[PDB]
Amino acid sequence: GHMAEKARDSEDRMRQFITDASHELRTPLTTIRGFAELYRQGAARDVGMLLSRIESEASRMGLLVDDLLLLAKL
Amino acid sequence: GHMAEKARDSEDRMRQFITDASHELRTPLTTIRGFAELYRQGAARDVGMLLSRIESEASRMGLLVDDLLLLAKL
Ligand SMILES: [K+]
Repeated sequence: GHMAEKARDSEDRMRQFITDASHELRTPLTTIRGFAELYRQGAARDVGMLLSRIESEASRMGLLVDDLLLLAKL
Repeated sequence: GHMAEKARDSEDRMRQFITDASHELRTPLTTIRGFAELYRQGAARDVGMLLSRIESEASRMGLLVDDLLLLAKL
């Protein structure tokens, strides 16, 4: 009945979140990897921009991870 | 009733799963972030080593994330 429905709706919504989050974490991770490669190969300049980009991507990932943790507690 | 109880149990395991999985991502992330802050503070002598660790943690998270993506389907 209705309580089973709410719990199920809640589980389904969480499952989708984890899907979307995981897809969205994949993108920063590929960015870090790709940029790191280019830099190692000598194809780029300003290592401070590489590290600033890594800092940015990591901060974004932090917020995604924390969103999941908080969702779990709501 | 029975339906609600099974449904809640399934929902609470999903929440538990989401908490575990997210804490597991958090750990390599705090490394990447910490290492990038070291660099911004002027403290990095061997950036290649710093970058290597960063790459290693990113690849580790990459695998965690790919596995989460598959588990969210089960
Ligand atoms: K499941």
